[PDB]
Amino acid sequence: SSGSSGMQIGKIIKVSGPLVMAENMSEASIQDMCLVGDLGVIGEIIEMRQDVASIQVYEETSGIGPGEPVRSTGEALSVELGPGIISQMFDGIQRPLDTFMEVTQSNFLGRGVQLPALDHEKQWWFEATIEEGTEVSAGDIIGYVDETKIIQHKIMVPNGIKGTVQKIESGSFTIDDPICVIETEQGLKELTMMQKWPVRRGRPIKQKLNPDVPMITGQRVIDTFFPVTKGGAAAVPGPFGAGKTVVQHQIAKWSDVDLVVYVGCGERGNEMTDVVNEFPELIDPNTGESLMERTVLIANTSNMPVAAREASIYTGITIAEYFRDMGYDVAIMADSTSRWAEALREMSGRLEEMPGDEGYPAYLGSRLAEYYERSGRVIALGSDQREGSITAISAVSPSGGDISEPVTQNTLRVVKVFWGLDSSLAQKRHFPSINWIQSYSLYSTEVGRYMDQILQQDWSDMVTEGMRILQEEEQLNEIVRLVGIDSLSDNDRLTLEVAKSIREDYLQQNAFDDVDTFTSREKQFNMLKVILTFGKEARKALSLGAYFNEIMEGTVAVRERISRSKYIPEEELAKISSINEEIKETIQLIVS
Amino acid sequence: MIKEYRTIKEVVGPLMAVEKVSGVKYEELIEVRMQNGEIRRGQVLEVQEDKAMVQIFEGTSGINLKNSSVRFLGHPLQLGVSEDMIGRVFDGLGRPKDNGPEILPEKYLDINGEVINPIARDYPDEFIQTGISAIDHLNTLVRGQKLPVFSGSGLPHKELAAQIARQATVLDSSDDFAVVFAAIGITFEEAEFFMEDFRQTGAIDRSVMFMNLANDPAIERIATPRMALTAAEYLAYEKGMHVLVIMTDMTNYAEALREISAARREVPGRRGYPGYLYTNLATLFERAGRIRGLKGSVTQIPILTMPEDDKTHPIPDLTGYITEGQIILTRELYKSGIQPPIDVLPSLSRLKDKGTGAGKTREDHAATMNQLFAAYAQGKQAKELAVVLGESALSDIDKIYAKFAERFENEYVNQGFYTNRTITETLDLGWELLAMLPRTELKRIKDDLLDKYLP
Amino acid sequence: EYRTIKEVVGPLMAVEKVSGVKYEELIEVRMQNGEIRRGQVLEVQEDKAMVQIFEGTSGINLKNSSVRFLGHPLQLGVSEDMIGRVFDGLGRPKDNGPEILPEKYLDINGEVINPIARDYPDEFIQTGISAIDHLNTLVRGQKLPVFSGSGLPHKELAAQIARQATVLDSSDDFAVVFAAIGITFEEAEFFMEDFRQTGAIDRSVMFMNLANDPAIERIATPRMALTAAEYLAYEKGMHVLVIMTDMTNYAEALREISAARREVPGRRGYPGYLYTNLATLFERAGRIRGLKGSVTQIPILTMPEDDKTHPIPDLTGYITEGQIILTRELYKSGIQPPIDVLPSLSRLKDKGTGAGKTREDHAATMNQLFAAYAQGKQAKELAVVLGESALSDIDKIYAKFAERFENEYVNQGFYTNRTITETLDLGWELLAMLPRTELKRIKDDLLDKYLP
Amino acid sequence: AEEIEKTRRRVNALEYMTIPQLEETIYYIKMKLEENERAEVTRLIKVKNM
Repeated sequence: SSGSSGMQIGKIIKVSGPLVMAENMSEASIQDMCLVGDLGVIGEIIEMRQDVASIQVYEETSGIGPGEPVRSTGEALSVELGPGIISQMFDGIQRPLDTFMEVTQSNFLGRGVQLPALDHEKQWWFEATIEEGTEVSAGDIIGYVDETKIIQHKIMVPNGIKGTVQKIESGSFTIDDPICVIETEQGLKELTMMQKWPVRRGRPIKQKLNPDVPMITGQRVIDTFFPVTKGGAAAVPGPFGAGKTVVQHQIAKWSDVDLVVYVGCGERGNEMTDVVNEFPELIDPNTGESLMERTVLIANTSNMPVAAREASIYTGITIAEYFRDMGYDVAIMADSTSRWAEALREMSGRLEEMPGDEGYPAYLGSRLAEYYERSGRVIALGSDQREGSITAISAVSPSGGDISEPVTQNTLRVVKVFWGLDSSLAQKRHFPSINWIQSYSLYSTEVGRYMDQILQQDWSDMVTEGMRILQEEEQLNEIVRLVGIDSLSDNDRLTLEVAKSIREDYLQQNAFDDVDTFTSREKQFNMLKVILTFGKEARKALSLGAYFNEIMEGTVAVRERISRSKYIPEEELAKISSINEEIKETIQLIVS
Repeated sequence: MIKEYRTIKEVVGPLMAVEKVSGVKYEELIEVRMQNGEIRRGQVLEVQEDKAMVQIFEGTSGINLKNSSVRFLGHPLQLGVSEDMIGRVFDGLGRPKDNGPEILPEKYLDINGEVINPIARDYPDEFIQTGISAIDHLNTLVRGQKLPVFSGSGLPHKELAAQIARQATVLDSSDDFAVVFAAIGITFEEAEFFMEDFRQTGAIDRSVMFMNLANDPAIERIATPRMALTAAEYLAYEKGMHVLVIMTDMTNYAEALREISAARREVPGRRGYPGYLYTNLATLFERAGRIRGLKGSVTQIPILTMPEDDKTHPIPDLTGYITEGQIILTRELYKSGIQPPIDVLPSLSRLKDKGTGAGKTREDHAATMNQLFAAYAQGKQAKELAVVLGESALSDIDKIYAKFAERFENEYVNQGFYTNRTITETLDLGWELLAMLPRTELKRIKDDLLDKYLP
Repeated sequence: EYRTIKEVVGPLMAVEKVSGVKYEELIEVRMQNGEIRRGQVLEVQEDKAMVQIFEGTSGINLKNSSVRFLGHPLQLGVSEDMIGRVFDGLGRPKDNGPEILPEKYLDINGEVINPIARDYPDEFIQTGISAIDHLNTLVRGQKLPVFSGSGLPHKELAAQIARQATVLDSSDDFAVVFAAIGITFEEAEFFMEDFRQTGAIDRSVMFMNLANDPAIERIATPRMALTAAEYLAYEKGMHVLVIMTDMTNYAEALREISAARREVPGRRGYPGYLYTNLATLFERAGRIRGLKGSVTQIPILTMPEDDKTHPIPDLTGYITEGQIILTRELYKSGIQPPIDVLPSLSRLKDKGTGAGKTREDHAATMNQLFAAYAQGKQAKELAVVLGESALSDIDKIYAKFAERFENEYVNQGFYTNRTITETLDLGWELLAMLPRTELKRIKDDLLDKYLP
Repeated sequence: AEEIEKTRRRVNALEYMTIPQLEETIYYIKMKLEENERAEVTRLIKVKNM
């Protein structure tokens, strides 16, 4: 027009909340990003009727109307994967929140502000691992970068690229500078330390494997009764005030994973603030590095734009997949997927779609299923054939605590671990407030074998018995409620006390106690053995004609000793296992 | 001639609308040639004037309307069937997944199949010993029957399904079962369990597998069981095999239907499910049984998880209205340690009469079944009436029924996932439990049998 | 000035042939009789524009009524002269005083604080209530709601907090913004008179919205309040305490609008976006790094049927950090205020307690009182079931403790302002009736110094 | 004494177990019922629009 010509420019024909309609978009494709309006707010095309495109805006659309331009970027919702991503706090669409504040000189989130996810002007030292003239394909490592003092950022060959390494050399570079040249069949392609990848598409692997190795969380109730494996997925649904944040924070601080991708998906702003302040103050005494130097944080709070909740989930899992491909064990945490689903429902109303369950779109279930199936223990691409894993810890916030709701039920269809948080336990100061009766882990049998082999003791037998006692306790409490505790046989009264010890001395764990916050696998074993030993020694004493009241009143000292065993330092384990002999001999003098 | 149009009008989710189109038939197979050269197969859902609505199996991610084209193949969705499929593993559309040799199709088949003439049908009455007492005696499975498992998430239904497949056999014959397994939206671990089990038993070389996993496109789940059942019917009636079909999770199939249904903005039935859920499910489950004159047979064992563990949900309720009985697993029995967790009371087999009795199992099969059922219901009643009011609150003959119910669950139903009981053992065990009840209470068994079997 | 009103259907109005109209843009309809009714663009599209008029569409002649577009959203004219003044739900004066001269106008939706710029809540707000300040401590910049029920004295408690709330060691830097949502005339007069009777108006800004006011003015009220609150806090450096009631009335108003817009009803009839809508309000509280001042919120709501699982308390609980719960058991026992500390909680209390904020024994005695009151309560519930003979001698004491705890400690009266030092002091007195050998939450250093 | 305890058991079994079961099984049903009424009416509005 007018003697000149440029790129295609869209034109808004309607603004309805987070949904924007733009004509003259024929050059654009589905799932493509575009800048919407004068402000150029980030938007994703989800539908297309002729030249008119339905756009889902990941920012506020207030003060936007028809006539304003729309400019497509041509590419899908991607993340920037390269050195400079670790220890960063991004938003839903991977915009650096710290840089955002400095560039805009504002404490508040404006809109239409484009910011590269990573620092493209920071010099990194690249170290070449591969020699020139080698045949490479997707996944193969050409070199690494020491992003942190412990985590090597392995620069691997992008997907869709296969050929011979022609030029490579170590040295200082930016993530824009060509560090390697590959001779492909198409020609010469330059590889940078950085690569992009569409967040809605799962990153390719060779194959999935069985998640058979249990993750050490240090949280006794989890590691023992409801274990999660590396590659496994856990659902953490519960009412408000059940302390899901503390449970998640604990899993972040103490899991034996290389990297944590924490995703604040539509939750309290303070809790994201609490992470960036506390995590760099939690130092591993061995590595000397803080938790923040293995953490990628994605924050889209409850009052931030709704559509970006969905984007935050996918931004997170894709970054997790990225490091997984390096051969790393990653933990992806979503808090909480309920608000992700609420974002889906929000758009679904705008799209004038038909709801399936409780107003949620009919495709909710599969959205979730496709997400958790992106997790697991895999063999990454490349000749290396290295193994990496992604462990998913997802919080669910079922309304009223009722877990019959679609998101919980759809999640429990695909994941094998259910940590049911309880409100009544929260009020009774029982932390973690994990309902040991309702909660389950379908990895318990496999972990049971892994434990029995690595400990060379009957651990699975111990866990089974402890859990049996706990369920028998719940049956007895029914009866106590009806007839009173006085009517119970001295064998059943003993069961209540053994279970009480299991709840109070083992199940309960204070995340804010320097000793109790973490419990090693062998310490866990020693603690449980002691508690169970008391039951066995007492129960065989009852058969010898001993009464419950004498055994109980004559063990005040040693039962108590079990109560503080949780506060016994990891170095001084002997002090815990020594109780076994004390119990046995204290019981003996009662038998006389 | 290749029929192709470069005139895509609109793209919305899994649905696509093509305009300025001619000679296109309903339920026609289509291929979308995306601008990047990627091929995505689909299916004509609706034809009006010069317009065509199609559902894309792989979805419409990253599609440009102008630069894409739609090919119309002039035939419905077909499956290249061959006996070479035995031992092979395919994806949701029947395409090889195990990286093996190319199948050379003997013939191609409309995956919708055809309804078996009711007069052409041969009534299924051949007793299949599953080894599971809760089934073989009380809910007897016969060859050619549709008998599904009603389960829930976190329940051991895959263990049950694998055990049945391992121990299923007819009596007085060296026959085995060709296994057609259909995976529908199930997870990797859920799938690898069956994969590893079929290998450790060598059943993998007697099996055909169509795998749609949780990371596969949801719309593929609609074609998936029809692929399996087309393979089954082919192997059975054209290749004289006795085929045992296992499909899980049937729930995922229904929710796939609803996705398309909702996308089409069709008039919703209950919970968004279309008004044709019953009919659509039936066209799957009625694809089983025997045919007069033919040596083969199709035995369907679908698996569904009841959403919210509620069998008045459309999916299990409508299924129950179609299939010939059901095997329901309850969460309560699972926690109790019952293996398999079969609740015989809401469980049913509609084909147990003509499959059992003299010459088939034993003369006392029907009688002891009805008596165990009655006593268990009364005994379970007494059990719950004693947990809430105390042991002393109940009639002296009812405590006996309570002791029976406990013993019935822990010794009769609970048998383990790797235990294969012969029908003779199961029946003799049943009499063992009837002996702990007074003779005068056994009002459903005639004195003929009581004198002969009651110890 | 568009004289082109196309359609009018119920509360909704379509205006065609327009240009440069934005989403959520404030509009102004001048009717044929010179009346003025403001409105808001719900959906802008093409030349058309779907607007919603606050006052309703009754009596409007489409042909002779004109619509003007104001090029800005719903705004609030703010100033430092707002302190001492009483406004309506839309910022209009109702206390026959001079029209405020606004320093600037602000979008009432406000802007979202960058979480990396957000400063964690800290320091202490003395409410004057022992049941709050000690076990359930209100931290500066925290959102801490009161979960009440119909017929429960949450209005008394509201007024009591409003005038007793203060920051220690600060002079004239504290303010209360009181927002009244859909409450009756008499209930509004109660607040307004009490405010100016105790002089609490002299440090307060009141946004009063009545029950017979338009439902859109109701849902706009807390937004008007929080805008003035953040202005005083972040741009004038003040510690602002926002008190809002009734949030149940807010949600119902939102449910009314939602139905009026043919929107799909969510759980229990409330909008699917209720959580998010509530979040855009409650998250306005907090602190910013590098800025003096803070916004502290106490939303007050009535739980329908005393059901904590109801959407309104349930979603609030998922958003706010704590909850203060009033029970009918305590109210029927004359406990003022009837606060039940057992289901009540404050998540951030640690950031507003301890030496330098309160006394050094704040944490220990809290754990001690709470744990003891639990046993006493469970001793009482045992005496009613299995008689008084099923209680051991040690459970004599916990029972009597819990009774004194309610009648002396929790029950203080709606007009008794207890300082924190008074509160803590009273706390030790109740622990004094317990044998020292059972106080295992408190270390020996504190027992030797404070226990009488 | 035994008759008192038998009676006590049933009083307790009814007051603590049986009645609360009934009380919000009812509450659950009434809200499920109103949940569906509101679901059906929202369906019919869309069907009228199409």
